[PDB]
Amino acid sequence: ILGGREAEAHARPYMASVQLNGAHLCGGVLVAEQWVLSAAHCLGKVQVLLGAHSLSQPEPSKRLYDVLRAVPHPDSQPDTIDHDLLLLQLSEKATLGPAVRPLPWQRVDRDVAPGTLCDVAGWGIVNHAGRRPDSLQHVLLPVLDRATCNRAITERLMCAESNRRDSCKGDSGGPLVCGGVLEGVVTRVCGNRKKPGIYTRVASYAAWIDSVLASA
Ligand SMILES: NCc1cccc(Nc2n[nH]c3ncnc(Nc4cccc(O)c4)c23)c1
Repeated sequence: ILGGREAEAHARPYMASVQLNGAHLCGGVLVAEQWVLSAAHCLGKVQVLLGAHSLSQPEPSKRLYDVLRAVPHPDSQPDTIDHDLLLLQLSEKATLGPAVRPLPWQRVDRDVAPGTLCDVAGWGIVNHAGRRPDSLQHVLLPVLDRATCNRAITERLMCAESNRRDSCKGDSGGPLVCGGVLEGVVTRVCGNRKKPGIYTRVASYAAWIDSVLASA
């Protein structure tokens, strides 16, 4: 996250670090006891760290989970920006507590009103030099209407302003949360107002997400 602040420890209990060979790779969001939503482009040994604030310091809620299954969206492809969702099934149901709690997601397929303030969090890089934070960062960003944002922004995507405050490398797959509801997933440039952050609209994929979770 560029232009943000250290988050209050465990105030976003849905927040997940998707890890590759023991290191933070991507953000993710806990959406059921056994399921984490992230970005297909993120995907070697894949695990998910729940209940974390700091990557390095002991916390009673920190737990690392193995991934039984990785389910990219059928239409996802390495070339395109479209359909960039990934569902990760954990090795077991996560232990829920004050610091680990699924986030409900939007299933009514309608845009977030432009100008709405949404919260984006992650352990992605905090400056253009690639400095990686130890602790979770966040920032509030206003939604940008699709017309202004537009060529490439389809009805399955949405934009948020990137004027100094922005998501960046390592924040991919993390949640865009508007009024306590998951609305987007972070999917490029950072901190440049001319290139808004692009986010996948979870409501466009409601049927696919239900269908995968319903295979329990
Ligand atoms: N702001 C939208 C957004 C969302 C998610 C990820 C991203 N960026 C990136 N995703 N992957 C990346 N691999 C390498 N570099 C990247 N950006 C970068 C790195 C150093 C300096 C700088 O100004 C920008 C990114 C950007």
